Amino acid sequence: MKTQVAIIGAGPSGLLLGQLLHKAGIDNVILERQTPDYVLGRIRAGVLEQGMVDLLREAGVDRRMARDGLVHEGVEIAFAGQRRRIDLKRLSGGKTVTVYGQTEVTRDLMEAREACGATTVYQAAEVRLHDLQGERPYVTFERDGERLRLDCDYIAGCDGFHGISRQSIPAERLKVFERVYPFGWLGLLADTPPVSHELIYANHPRGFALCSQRSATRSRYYVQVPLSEKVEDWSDERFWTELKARLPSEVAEKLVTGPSLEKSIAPLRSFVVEPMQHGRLFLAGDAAHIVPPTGAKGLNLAASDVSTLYRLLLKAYREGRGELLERYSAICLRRIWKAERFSWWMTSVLHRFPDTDAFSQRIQQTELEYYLGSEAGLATIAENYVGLPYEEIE
Amino acid sequence: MKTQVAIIGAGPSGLLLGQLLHKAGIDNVILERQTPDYVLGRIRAGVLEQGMVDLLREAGVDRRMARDGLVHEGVEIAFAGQRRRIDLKRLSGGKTVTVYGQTEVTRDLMEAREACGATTVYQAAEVRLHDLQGERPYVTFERDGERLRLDCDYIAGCDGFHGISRQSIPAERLKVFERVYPFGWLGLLADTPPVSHELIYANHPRGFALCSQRSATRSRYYVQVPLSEKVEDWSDERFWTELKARLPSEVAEKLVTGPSLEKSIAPLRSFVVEPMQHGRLFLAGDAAHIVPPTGAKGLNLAASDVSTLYRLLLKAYREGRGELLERYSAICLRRIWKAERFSWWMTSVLHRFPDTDAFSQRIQQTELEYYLGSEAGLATIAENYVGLPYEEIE
Ligand SMILES: Cc1cc2nc3c(=O)[nH]c(=O)nc-3n(C[C@H](O)[C@H](O)[C@H](O)COP(=O)(O)OP(=O)(O)OC[C@H]3O[C@@H](n4cnc5c(N)ncnc54)[C@H](O)[C@@H]3O)c2cc1C
Ligand SMILES: Cc1cc2nc3c(=O)[nH]c(=O)nc-3n(C[C@H](O)[C@H](O)[C@H](O)COP(=O)(O)OP(=O)(O)OC[C@H]3O[C@@H](n4cnc5c(N)ncnc54)[C@H](O)[C@@H]3O)c2cc1C
Ligand SMILES: Nc1ccc(C(=O)O)cc1
Ligand SMILES: Nc1ccc(C(=O)O)cc1
Repeated sequence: MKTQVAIIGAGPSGLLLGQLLHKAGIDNVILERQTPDYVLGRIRAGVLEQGMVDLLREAGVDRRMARDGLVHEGVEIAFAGQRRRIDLKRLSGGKTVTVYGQTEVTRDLMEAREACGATTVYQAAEVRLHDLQGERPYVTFERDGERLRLDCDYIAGCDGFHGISRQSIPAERLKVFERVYPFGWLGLLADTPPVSHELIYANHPRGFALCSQRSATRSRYYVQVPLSEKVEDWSDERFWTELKARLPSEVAEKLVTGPSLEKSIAPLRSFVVEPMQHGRLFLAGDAAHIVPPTGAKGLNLAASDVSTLYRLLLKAYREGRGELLERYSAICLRRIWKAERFSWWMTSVLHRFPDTDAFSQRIQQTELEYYLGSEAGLATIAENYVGLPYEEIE
Repeated sequence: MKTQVAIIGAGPSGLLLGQLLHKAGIDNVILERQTPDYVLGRIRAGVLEQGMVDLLREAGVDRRMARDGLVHEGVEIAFAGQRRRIDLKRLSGGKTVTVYGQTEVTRDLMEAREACGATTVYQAAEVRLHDLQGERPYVTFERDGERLRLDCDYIAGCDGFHGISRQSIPAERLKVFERVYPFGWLGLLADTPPVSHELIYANHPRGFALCSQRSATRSRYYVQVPLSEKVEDWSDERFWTELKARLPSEVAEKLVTGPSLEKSIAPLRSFVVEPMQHGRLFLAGDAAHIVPPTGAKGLNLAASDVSTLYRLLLKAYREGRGELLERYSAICLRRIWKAERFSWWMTSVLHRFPDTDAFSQRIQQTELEYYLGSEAGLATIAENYVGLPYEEIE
C-alpha cells in the first residue's frame, strides 16, 4: 500500500491538510485510531480567525459555514462590576472572527473527503512510524487483526497531544516548554438561545466564566473550576447557579437555562515543542503545541501550521523544491509563540489564581483597567484576538 | 510657632509642594531631618515626564532646567542581539521626556525657596505628629536640644519611604500592597560622555543593564545585581567589564569609561498604601508608594501627588472648599496603580529572574518581540513611558 503523504489523525488538522492536498493533486492517506462517531462527539472550539475561514474556502469546504457561521465584530469583558466592549472590527482595521463549531467544521471536512473518494482508514490500531530519516519512511498499523504497511514520502503527524507522532522523535532532538495551570474549565452545551449576540468573558471573584454560542438556539458556557473537580459532582442546576453568580446581574437576569447536551472538564495547559519536525515527519496542530482555551487559538494555530505545511509540500511536489521543507519549524514557531504569549496573557488576567497576594490581585485588576481603557491597549487585544497575519514563506 | 501647611521632608516632593504653595500665598514650613548637603548628595532620578517639567515651570523654578535639560524623543531596548528604537514622540502623539538629574532639580528648588525667604528647618530631629483628627494638628521636633511645637492646619508627609508620617497613621486604617524583587541595581555615575544620545535599556542573559546620562559630559550606568552584593566588592574596573559584557558589541566598543564619582546599590521594590491620608495628614511621594526604577516613575508620581494636593489645598484656602480634600487619595491612586502596573511590566520583561523555567524565559522574550514589533504594542509602551495624563479634579 502506497501514497505520497501519510497523515496520522482525522481531527481538523489532518482532514484540512488532506483536503488541501487532494485538491492540489497530492495523494494522501489519513489513519485514525477512533471511529467517525467518536471524533464527531468532541465539542471543543467555537471561534475561528479569518485566516482559518479563508483556508476552509480554499479547501472548498465553506458552503455550510458561509450559511450557518456567525460573524462577530466585537466581544465583551466583564470585571469589577462593569462590562467593556472591544470593537474588534474597528480596532483591528476591519477583521472579524467567525463562530462555527469545531464539530461542524469536522463534519464538513469528513463529508468533503468522502465525496472526493480520498482514502481514510478509521480504527487504524497501533500506528507505528518507521525510517523517519530514510528516503522511504513507512507507517504500520493494524486493521481487524492484520498488520498492514503503508509506504509514503512524508508523514504529517496530526494526532493531537496524545498522538504517536511526537513520541516517535528521539526525545533528545526535542526541547519542551510547558506550563500547567492550577484549574480547568467546566463546559456546558445547551439547546438554549445565547444570553448575548457576542461573547462575554468574565473575571469574577469566584472565578472565570465565559458565555459563548454555537447558533441562535444553541449555547456553550464555561466556568473556571479547580482540578480536583469531577463532572459528576456538577448537576445542571449547580452549573446554572454558579454561572449566574459570576455574571453581571443584568446578564444573569435574562439568561435562558436548560438541560445540558454535553458537560465536560478540560484542564488548562501551555505546551510547545521545538523543532516541529524530524526527517520526513512534520508535526501539526495539537501534536506540536497546546494553548489554554482562553485566547481561542488552538484550532486556529493548527490551521496556520497546515497552511504552511501544505504550501511547502506543494513547492516540494510541483516545483521540485524539497529543500524548502527545512523551514517549516522556523516559520510556524514565530506564529505559535506570539499566540502562546497572547493565550497566556488572557489566561492570567481573566482567571482567579490560588494563593495570590494583594499586590498581584491589584495588578491583575489594573491590567484590565489599562488595556480596556486605552486605545492602544484595546488594539493590542483586538489584533491578537482576530489573529496575527500568516507569514508568506520563501 | 505657627503656619498653614507643615511639610515633613525637604526632598523634591516637599520642596515642590512648598514652592507651589508659597507662590499662591499659602504659608508653609518644611521640616527636614538631614542637612542640606546630605540631601544634595543623593543622585537618584534622571528622567522627567512632561507633566513634571510643566509643574517646575508653574513653580517658577525652570530656568536652569530649560537651559541644561536634554529633551529625548526616543529610547532604545536591546535584547537577543538586536536594538529597537521606540519613537516616543511619534507614538505618543508628540510628547517627550526630559533628562535632568534629581540632584539638580532639588538644588534649583532649594535656591528658589531660600530666595523667597520661606521657612525651612534642617536637622529637625525627632519629628512627631499630633492630633491628626483634630481641627488643630501640630508637629513637635527638636532643634539643638530643645523641643519646639509647630501648629498648623494641615500636614503633608513628604518624608519618603522611611519617614515618620506613614508610621503616624493607625496601622489598621491602612492597606499595604508590596512586592520585593530578588535583585537590585548597581549604579555608577562618571564624568564621561554618554555612549548614546538616548537611553539604552538592555535585557541580556547575564542580567539587566541601562545606559543613561546627566549631560553631554556626565553618564549614569546601571547593572542588575543580586541582593547579596556589597558595593565594596565592585571596583570601577569590574563594573565597566560587566557593563560591557551586557551590551551589544557595537555599543560596548565606543563606550568611554572613567573613574566613578558615585557608586551605590538600590534594591527594587513595589509598595502602595491605601488610603494616602488620615485626618489632616496627606501622604505624597515615596511616603505613600514605591515603584521599581525600571519605569522612571518614582519622582514623576511624586510630582502628580503634589500637583493634586496643591490644587486641592488652593481650593480649600482660596475658595473655602475644604471638603474636596477627601478626594485626594481616590484621585492619586488611579494614576499610581497604572504607573505601578507599567513599572512592574518593564521590570519583568527587562530583568533576569532567579529560577525561571524554560516556558517563562520564552514568554519574556516573546513579550519583547511582540511589543517592539507591533505598532499598537509600541504605543502602549510609549504612552506609559512619557506619562499618562494627570486627572483634572472636581
Ligand atoms: C474547551 C476547548 C475549547 C477550545 N476552544 C477553542 C476555540 O474556540 N478556538 C480555537 O482556535 N481553539 C479552541 N480549542 C482548541 C482546539 O480544539 C484544538 O487545538 C484542536 O482540536 C486541534 O486539532 P488537531 O487536529 O490538531 O487535534 P485533535 O482534534 O486532537 O485530533 C487529533 C486526532 O488524531 C487522532 N489520534 C490520536 N492518536 C492517534 C494515533 N496514535 N493514531 C491515529 N490517530 C490518532 C485522535 O483520535 C484525533 O482524532 C479548544 C479546545 C478545548 C478543549
Ligand atoms: C536608582 C534610582 C533611580 C530612580 N530613577 C528615577 C527616574 O529616572 N525617574 C523617576 O521618576 N524616578 C526615579 N527614581 C525615584 C525617585 O528618586 C523617588 O521617587 C523620589 O526621591 C521621591 O521623592 P520624595 O521627596 O518623595 O522622597 P525623598 O527623596 O526620599 O525625600 C524625602 C525626604 O524626607 C526626609 N525625611 C525622612 N524622614 C524624616 C523625618 N522623620 N523627619 C523629617 N524629614 C525626614 C528625608 O531625609 C528626605 O530628605 C529613582 C530612584 C532610585 C533610587
Ligand atoms: N475562548 C473561547 C471562546 C469560545 C469557546 C467556545 O465557544 O467553545 C471556547 C473558548
Ligand atoms: N529608568 C531609569 C532611567 C534612567 C535613570 C537614571 O538616569 O538615573 C534611572 C532609571
